[PDB]
Amino acid sequence: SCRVLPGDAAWPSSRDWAKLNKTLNGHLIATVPQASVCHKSPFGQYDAQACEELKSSWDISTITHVNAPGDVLSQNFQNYSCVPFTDPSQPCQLGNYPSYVVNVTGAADVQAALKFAQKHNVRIVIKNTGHDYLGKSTGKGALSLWMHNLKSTKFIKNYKAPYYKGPAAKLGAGVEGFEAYAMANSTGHRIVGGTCPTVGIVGGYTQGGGHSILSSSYGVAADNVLEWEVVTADGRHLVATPTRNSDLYWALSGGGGGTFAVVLSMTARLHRDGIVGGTLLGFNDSAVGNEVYWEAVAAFHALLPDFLDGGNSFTYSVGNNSLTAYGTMPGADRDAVDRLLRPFLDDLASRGITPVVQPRVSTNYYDHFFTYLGPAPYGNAAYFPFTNSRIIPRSLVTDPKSNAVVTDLFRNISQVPAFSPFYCDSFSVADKPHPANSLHPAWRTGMLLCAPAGSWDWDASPEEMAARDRYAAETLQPMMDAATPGGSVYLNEANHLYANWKESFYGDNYARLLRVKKKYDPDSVFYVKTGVGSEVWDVDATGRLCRA
Ligand SMILES: *Cc1cc2c(nc3c(=O)[nH]c(=O)nc-3n2C[C@H](O)[C@H](O)[C@H](O)COP(=O)(O)OP(=O)(O)OC[C@H]2O[C@@H](n3cnc4c(N)ncnc43)[C@H](O)[C@@H]2O)c(*)c1C
Ligand SMILES: *[C@@H]1O[C@H](CO)[C@@H](O[C@@H]2O[C@H](CO)[C@@H](O[C@@H]3O[C@H](CO)[C@@H](O)[C@H](O)[C@@H]3O)[C@H](O)[C@H]2NC(C)=O)[C@H](O)[C@H]1NC(C)=O
Ligand SMILES: *[C@@H]1O[C@H](CO)[C@@H](O[C@@H]2O[C@H](CO)[C@@H](O)[C@H](O)[C@H]2NC(C)=O)[C@H](O)[C@H]1NC(C)=O
Ligand SMILES: *[C@@H]1O[C@H](CO)[C@@H](O[C@@H]2O[C@H](CO)[C@@H](O)[C@H](O)[C@H]2NC(C)=O)[C@H](O)[C@H]1NC(C)=O
Ligand SMILES: *[C@@H]1O[C@H](CO)[C@@H](O)[C@H](O)[C@H]1NC(C)=O
Ligand SMILES: *[C@@H]1O[C@H](CO)[C@@H](O)[C@H](O)[C@H]1NC(C)=O
Ligand SMILES: *[C@@H]1O[C@H](CO)[C@@H](O)[C@H](O)[C@H]1NC(C)=O
Repeated sequence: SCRVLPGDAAWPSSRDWAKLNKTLNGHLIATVPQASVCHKSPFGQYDAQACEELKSSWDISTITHVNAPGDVLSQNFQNYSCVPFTDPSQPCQLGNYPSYVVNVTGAADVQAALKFAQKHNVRIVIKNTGHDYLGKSTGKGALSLWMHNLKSTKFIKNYKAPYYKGPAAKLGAGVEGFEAYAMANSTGHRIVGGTCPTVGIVGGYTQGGGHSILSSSYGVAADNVLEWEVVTADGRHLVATPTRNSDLYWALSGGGGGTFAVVLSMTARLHRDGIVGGTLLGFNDSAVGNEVYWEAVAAFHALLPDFLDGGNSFTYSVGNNSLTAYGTMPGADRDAVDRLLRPFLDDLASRGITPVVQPRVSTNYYDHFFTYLGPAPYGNAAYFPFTNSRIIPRSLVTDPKSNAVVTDLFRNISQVPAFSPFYCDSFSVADKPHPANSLHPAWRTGMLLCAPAGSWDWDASPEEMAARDRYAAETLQPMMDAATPGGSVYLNEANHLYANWKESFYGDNYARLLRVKKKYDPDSVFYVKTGVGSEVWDVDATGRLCRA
């Protein structure tokens, strides 16, 4: 009826766990949260010096945190169970963290863990980096398939398929953005990946869609997938391609992580590298007042279409008084950058704004990326646990009427100090060749992906963070939704309590996604919150998974 929890009569004995540990060649880990050094029981590992080092970067996406077996990055899902900022005498508890972690070395480890979990009625969790904003990579009382260490990279000079011919990279499931970029750069190529360097490229990133500053040139991450190597729920080690287990390939390419199969690697398109044009472009209200500022943002938005259609992108911060943008202009030299920027600069000029404009040309993509989103290799990307999103259709922006509503939404969010400023990315991803995939159609009509993100506050109460959580899901996200009809919520950047997840994340694709889910996982061994087919499991008050 329900998944077993620590404390249950039916929880596996330590002998059961040892027997799994043997099968796994010693690769079972009992979860000990990284902040156990900040507490006294039950791990008896208290260390004030090490506790203090954890504090200064805890709210950053760091390699240190990503390297922990059972930790996730979300302060909200940590949920004060074993964190560096509570009383030392407060017991270091697992809470939402999995009980045991399978340190996966290949297909056999997964097959073993799946057999064990199915024999013993244990919840499977899948964790790669722990970046998930929706907690989809933790679970109380769970055995976790920890994919972080599957780091193999393989350059394929001449991938040969009817629908793709050219360079490709086969990447293990734990390969992170910075690893993918180092690997692609060394061969004279670019790969489509996230702006946050520590993000797992093969994980929930590509599986859930995956936007990039390179998307205007090469589509979303999932568009660039050639092959998925997987283990299915019943333990079959398979390869999914457009011409083999194609329905699984379709679901995995934009249908979301952690529900269809356990991914061991992906093979993806590489693209020839070269000169990359870049800029800082910033403007504020200090000379024109706030009203002209918001009209200038409205106009900046309206001016994107031709810039994006030329293969370029803007990633930018929208504040209450200033906008700061970083431009990505692949293959553009300095004269080309200038011509590309001239419409935006003329618009600001006509509105009495003196922008901050800092154009450059990088030799390669890697250099461009880490100039703007560094430092290399890990970056410095803050973790905001109340991340929401809207994919905003081009047609909304290009009509002044509907664009006014878009602008008015951004003004409203700018008044909410925990959610301001916020980042947007801009892209054109229609009419590029890619295989059939399950990527939400709003991506094709979309021009903006904006992520209003609420920071965590270690001085605030738990009740205040819980209130911020409910605010994001039931007030801020629906306000965003209503202001942008025909758009959608990016499944990777949403709140776990957001009520309209099914329609907004998946849309009309959902029936077919559900058919694929029932084909490859008929017993629903894979569960993630807001995942395809997740409505099979209820989460009770204590956090136990029970069959709906
Ligand atoms: C934390 C963070 C996230 C970001 C950042 N920047 C992004 C950007 O510029 N563009 C984007 O499109 N997305 C950005 N994201 C979000 C990530 O795209 C999502 O948060 C992804 O879900 C991240 O995936 P991953 O790195 O794998 O993190 P996990 O929490 O480990 O997994 C998420 C999800 O996927 C399942 N899963 C992962 N790996 C597997 C394998 N191998 N097999 C099966 N299932 C897998 C997990 O179960 C979970 O459900 C910038 C920042 C700072
Ligand atoms: C942080 O930890 C607390 C536990 O201290 C979690 O609170 C629990 O949250 C769930 C869902 O919000 C509550 O379940 C609800 O129970 C009622 C019956 O009482 C049921 O009718 C509802 O449908 C729902 O399932 C639960 O009561 C609550 N428990 C307590 C003690 O507050 C919280 O979810 C954790 N936060 C995160 C982000 O993990
Ligand atoms: C599962 O098996 C391995 C057996 O080696 C355990 O890993 C060892 O853990 C001890 C601590 O007790 C360390 O001192 C060693 O470094 C590890 N062994 C080796 C050979 O390196 C692991 O702890 C076991 N886990 C569980 C949950 O039973
Ligand atoms: C998870 O498993 C991997 C592979 O068994 C471990 O990687 C080894 O770690 C040691 C350092 O402790 C290195 O000297 C070896 O070169 C690594 N082996 C391989 C094949 O990469 C990894 O340390 C384990 N991690 C945890 C947290 O248990
Ligand atoms: C990227 O690759 C080139 C050769 O392809 C190499 O010379 C250069 O050092 C690399 N850059 C970085 C920053 O690793
Ligand atoms: C606003 O823009 C002006 C002119 O570009 C610049 O000098 C100034 O530093 C900016 N102010 C803020 C607060 O960003
Ligand atoms: C902005 O705020 C007003 C007043 O609170 C509200 O009525 C309106 O719906 C909001 N506008 C948008 C575009 O969401």
